[PDB]
Amino acid sequence: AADTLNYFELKGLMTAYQQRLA
Amino acid sequence: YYLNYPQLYQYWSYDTYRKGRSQSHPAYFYNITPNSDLLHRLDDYSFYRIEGHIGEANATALQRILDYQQRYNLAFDVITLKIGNLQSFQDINISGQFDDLNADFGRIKDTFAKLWQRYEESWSRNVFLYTLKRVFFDKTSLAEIKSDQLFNPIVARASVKEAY
Amino acid sequence: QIMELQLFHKFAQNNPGMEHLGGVPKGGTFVLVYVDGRELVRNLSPQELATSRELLNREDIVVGDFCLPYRFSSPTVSYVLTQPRPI
Repeated sequence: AADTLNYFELKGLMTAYQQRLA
Repeated sequence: YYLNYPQLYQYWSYDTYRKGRSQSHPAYFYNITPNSDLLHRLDDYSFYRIEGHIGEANATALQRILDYQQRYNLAFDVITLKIGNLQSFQDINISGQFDDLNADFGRIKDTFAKLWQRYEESWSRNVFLYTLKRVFFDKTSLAEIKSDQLFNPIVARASVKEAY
Repeated sequence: QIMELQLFHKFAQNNPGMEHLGGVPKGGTFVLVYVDGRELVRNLSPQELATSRELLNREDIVVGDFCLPYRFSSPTVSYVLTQPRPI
């Protein structure tokens, strides 16, 4: 649960990266 | 197409008159109308004349022109603009998504959540903090906040001299 | 800063050269120009009459054309959404 800030940040960033690559 | 074509389709060009191909000169006449000469090779033409869009609603004109481009494989771009002043955009709601800010909205959002679980006692009694928690910082994406929710309407109305 | 570039007299200062030729050159750009209904019909079931008179002066009517000799478009997924407001 200490990694949740990284969780949301990485979710958003990886989603954007995924869309551009797709 | 604003010329009286049935009377001028003869008498436009002379050598076409000599050869006798005056009925086949490119023009408008003689939901949408399918042109034919767009099927054969187009080497000695450079310009597209577009006709029939004046007086219609904006979105339907865009849709029809884009589909017409797609049906015959033509090459051009399309944009639309408005005449007026900025404060006329009161008949629509404005929102938007920018990738450049996504990684921020998460970074902030979770942060607030953490602060919720450490000052919960006093914060759950302040009405301002509860409203700010349930209007913002509780939505999945920043795209769901409209432009009107970011500023006070009364000061903005006080910004125009007409309100006095 | 995005909504302010939808106006004719402010778009014209970043992309000068717009002219009316009744169409578009091969590879160019076609610019439509529209206005709100309030500025055209200045002065012309009563509730249905009122709502029709109101919504038919919020419409966007296409009034004019222009052309430009270049196309400006090239995979970002940022966008802006505009939603008609109910009456």
